[PDB]
Amino acid sequence: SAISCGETCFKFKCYTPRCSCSYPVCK
Repeated sequence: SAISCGETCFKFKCYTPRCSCSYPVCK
């Protein structure tokens, strides 16, 4: 994953290249 990850992700917070918000995880 990119820099805009390294955390949890509820709904659709992550939308950065190679940082998908796969509720509830950013990957």
